[PDB]
Amino acid sequence: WKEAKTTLFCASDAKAYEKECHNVWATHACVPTDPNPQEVVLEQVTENFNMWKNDMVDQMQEDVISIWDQCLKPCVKLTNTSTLTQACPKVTFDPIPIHYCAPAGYAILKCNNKTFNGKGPCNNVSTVQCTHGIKPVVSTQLLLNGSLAEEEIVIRSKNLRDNAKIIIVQLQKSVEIVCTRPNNGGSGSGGDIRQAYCQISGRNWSEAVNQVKKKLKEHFPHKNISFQSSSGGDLEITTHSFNCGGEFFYCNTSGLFQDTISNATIMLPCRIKQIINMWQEVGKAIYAPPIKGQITCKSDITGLLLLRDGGDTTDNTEIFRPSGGDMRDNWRSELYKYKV
Amino acid sequence: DIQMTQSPSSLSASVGDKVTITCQTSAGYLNWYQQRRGRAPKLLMYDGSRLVTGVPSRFSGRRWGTQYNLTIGSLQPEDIATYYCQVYEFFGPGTRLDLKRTVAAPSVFIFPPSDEQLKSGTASVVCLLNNFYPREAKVQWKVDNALQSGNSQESVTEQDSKDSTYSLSSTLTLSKADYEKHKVYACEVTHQGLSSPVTKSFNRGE
Amino acid sequence: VQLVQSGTAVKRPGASVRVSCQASGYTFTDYFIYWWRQAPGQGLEWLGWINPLTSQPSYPSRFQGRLTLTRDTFDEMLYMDLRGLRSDDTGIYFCARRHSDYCDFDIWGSGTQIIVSSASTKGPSVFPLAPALGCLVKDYFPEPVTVSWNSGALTSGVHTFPAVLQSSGLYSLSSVVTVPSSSLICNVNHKPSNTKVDKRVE
Ligand SMILES: *[C@@H]1O[C@H](CO)[C@@H](O[C@@H]2O[C@H](CO)[C@@H](O[C@@H]3O[C@H](CO[C@H]4O[C@H](CO)[C@@H](O)[C@H](O)[C@@H]4O)[C@@H](O)[C@H](O[C@H]4O[C@H](CO)[C@@H](O)[C@H](O)[C@@H]4O[C@H]4O[C@H](CO)[C@@H](O)[C@H](O)[C@@H]4O)[C@@H]3O)[C@H](O)[C@H]2NC(C)=O)[C@H](O)[C@H]1NC(C)=O
Ligand SMILES: *[C@@H]1O[C@H](CO)[C@@H](O)[C@H](O)[C@H]1NC(C)=O
Ligand SMILES: *[C@@H]1O[C@H](CO)[C@@H](O)[C@H](O)[C@H]1NC(C)=O
Ligand SMILES: *[C@@H]1O[C@H](CO)[C@@H](O)[C@H](O)[C@H]1NC(C)=O
Ligand SMILES: *[C@@H]1O[C@H](CO)[C@@H](O)[C@H](O)[C@H]1NC(C)=O
Ligand SMILES: *[C@@H]1O[C@H](CO)[C@@H](O)[C@H](O)[C@H]1NC(C)=O
Ligand SMILES: *[C@@H]1O[C@H](CO)[C@@H](O)[C@H](O)[C@H]1NC(C)=O
Repeated sequence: WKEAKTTLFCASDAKAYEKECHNVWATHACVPTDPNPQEVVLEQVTENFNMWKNDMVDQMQEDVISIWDQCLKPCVKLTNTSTLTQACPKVTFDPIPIHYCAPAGYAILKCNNKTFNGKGPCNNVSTVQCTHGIKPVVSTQLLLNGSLAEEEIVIRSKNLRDNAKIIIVQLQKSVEIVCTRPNNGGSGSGGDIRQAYCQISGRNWSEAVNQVKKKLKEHFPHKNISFQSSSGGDLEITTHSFNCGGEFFYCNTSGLFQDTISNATIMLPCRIKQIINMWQEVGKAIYAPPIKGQITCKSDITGLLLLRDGGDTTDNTEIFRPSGGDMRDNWRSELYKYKV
Repeated sequence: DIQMTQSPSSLSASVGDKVTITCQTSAGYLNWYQQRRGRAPKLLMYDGSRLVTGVPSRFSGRRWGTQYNLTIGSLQPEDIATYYCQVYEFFGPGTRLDLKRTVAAPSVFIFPPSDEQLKSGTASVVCLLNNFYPREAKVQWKVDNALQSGNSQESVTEQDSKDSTYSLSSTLTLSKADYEKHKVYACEVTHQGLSSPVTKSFNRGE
Repeated sequence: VQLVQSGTAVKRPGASVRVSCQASGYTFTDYFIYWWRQAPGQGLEWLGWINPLTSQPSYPSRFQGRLTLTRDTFDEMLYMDLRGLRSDDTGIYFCARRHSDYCDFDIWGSGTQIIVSSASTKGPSVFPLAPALGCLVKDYFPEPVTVSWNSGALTSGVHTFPAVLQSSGLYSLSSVVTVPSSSLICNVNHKPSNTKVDKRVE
């Protein structure tokens, strides 16, 4: 019942016989998932939650940064003070769910109110030792492979009137996205081994957007809701950037963030980029060319990272664009419901 | 977005005076800044009531509801500059504080364009207002009783240190041929120090 | 804790311009930078903000696509690129550090003056206004211009107005002083073009 701050531990299903890098890091750094999850509901309670000021997020930040240091080693790392050249071996890459638990003398409070916006009081509270499994999926614009909202879309913002405050959206309708790099023979041949594409069903996304647009009109009354491409920035933001199978995907989302979306299946152009801007620290990291064979990732869109157009309103239309780049917000989208 | 209103648009005071300013905003988180002549703003108070370190005790702010007030306990020569109220990405219209001076009326003078200039091919007429207070004054050029627009530009002096009186110049630019077409050229002045509008002109084609 | 901005820059209409602030004394990546511009004798206009951490910029609709904000973390420098320069783009450009979620701007740059005009260096032609009497300094470039009367002999009653830019792109100014009505020369120095002229008023 007291606000607390201490180091926590992770529990995974990491298998020691696994060469996948997340497991290697998880087997060595996490304890097995508790066999029986004990959760205690409190029948008459209230506590104030702040998803935007939570040490749990900053803790997973330090963890997900550590993972990427074992898994994805750049051939060259340029920062403001240092230059690194090293071996950049390829690795088998897959996110595995991570559970976050409280040590002895501490417990975790979980909001079970289905429509909690992440800031303020929740009339209904529970206590568990360990959080649900969260894949540390690193991405921009689109939130992938996260937990989904029970009843209705949720809008999370520290302050919506603050246009500089990122807007996390949690969906009630997962939308399947497949990004593939088609198979082709070798790097020496004439083929462009960095050409890639995604396929998202047009009707699914177009109708999901309408539901997001609907939930946003409730926080902005008497206004039109518009989705337009990114106003600019690094390539990681202006494109759906993420890592699929150890390779860095940059998927241009002009076809997704459009006011009128076609019914028919959508095809997004992507590119595998060696040269990437690091989210762990401010700097550039260069990775080796892509591996041979087919690279595919069937992922589920469960949330968004949006940024509203500021300034005087031209047409009484509030424009939201895709954004990201601070992976802590990705973690908040999951750990919003927990506090210690 | 945010609706912001600041009044008064202008204000005058003397050392030791009590100066109050107000701005209103539907949205929260207002902040106040001091902008002196030709210099970037200086943060004075954030959140409307909280004062930033390094700012004198003369300054204090209180706000009730949708109204935010900026009050100076004892004005000093330094404080005579434009004050803005902000919230988020929006800045207020602004209020400019000028030292209090007994009201004065503009001496009006008009100078026709020089002959040497006419040879050049450009005609320039000047109208001057001198040592007038307060600053608010309106000039409008009339050519043959036809009020002209889009051909008049003007500049203004800063308050004189002793006189405490501003000055204003308006220049009308016309092609040489066009100047010839009209006979009369008049400069009309509106000012709070003038009981009725003043007009000074030269009714000479030459 | 300071931001230091570029110097006065002049560019022809329809061209592109660059301004740069250099951060120092604070962790560059933790504070948004908001950009503002104000034309002469006018209020502040919002250019946009940039997130130094993630590079994300946001702009107002009015300037959409004409203006772009960028960051350089190795230098700790912020850049403001404005293109398709119109006449109204003339003015002073400020950069400020957003200190807190309150959105207070505590640390400001000292402003970057931008001037839009068809490039030329020029010496002021002089025309005099007979009577009050004065000197008319027209079509000169760039600032400043210094005007005194009777080689400094006449100190009182003289008004040299602020220079104002004109449609052509050349500054134009006038200076004159009150004289005894009963009573019956200017010192114009324009340093940039080796032009010093004293004109007689008749
Ligand atoms: C977001 O969330 C989605 C779903 O939640 C997730 O999709 C999952 O992607 C993974 C891949 O990362 C899928 O798992 C793979 O499945 C393929 C195919 O498996 C079928 O076909 C084979 C062959 O017929 C059958 O034997 C098998 O039973 C299945 O029927 C497997 O080939 C993959 O195995 C590799 O990875 C393992 C480690 O995880 C290795 O132990 C294994 O040896 C395989 O590695 C081999 O290939 C490597 C690269 O070629 C090579 O380096 C190694 O040396 C080795 O030879 C893998 O198990 C999974 O099925 C998808 N989940 C669902 C529900 O469909 C996204 O990945 C996820 N995205 C992110 C970013 O987290
Ligand atoms: C809390 O909410 C869950 C559903 O989200 C419900 O099953 C449970 O009974 C609630 N507990 C209390 C004390 O209201
Ligand atoms: C759930 O939380 C929201 C705030 O996010 C609140 O408005 C609502 O009343 C809560 N409902 C329940 C059943 O706890
Ligand atoms: C669209 O979504 C529905 C469920 O919402 C699903 O059954 C259908 O297969 C999807 N269409 C495509 C083309 O993926
Ligand atoms: C994104 O793709 C669209 C078309 O697919 C294109 O018009 C646009 O210029 C692209 N933008 C970026 C930043 O890649
Ligand atoms: C196709 O899309 C349009 C709008 O883009 C929509 O009005 C129409 O209902 C859609 N058709 C189907 C079968 O969903
Ligand atoms: C603010 O000051 C004005 C006078 O300038 C006064 O009328 C008003 O009542 C004041 N309001 C508050 C909240 O102090």
